[PDB]
Amino acid sequence: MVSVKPLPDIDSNEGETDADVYEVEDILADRVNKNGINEYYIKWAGYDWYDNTWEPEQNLFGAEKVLKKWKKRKK
Amino acid sequence: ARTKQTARKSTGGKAPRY
Repeated sequence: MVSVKPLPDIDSNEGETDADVYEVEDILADRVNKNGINEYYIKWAGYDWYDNTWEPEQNLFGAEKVLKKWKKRKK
Repeated sequence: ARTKQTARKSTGGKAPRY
């Protein structure tokens, strides 16, 4: 075998993470699984207008402001 | 810029079926 260590393949600098982050226009509705995962109907901006889909809260780590706003106004 | 929020979007997945 060869003995090599990992490289900094992932950037450590903060900047453009668009590849793993899309805009949250706002929440359109919500849902919860039986497995214990909560999901919301997100309108992702930056993408096509018809792209909106349900995503878990887990991906909404940045959209807590908008999500919690939703959950505040709607249960 | 417009002050707005963003989130991941799990872009990728596979349904385990045969």
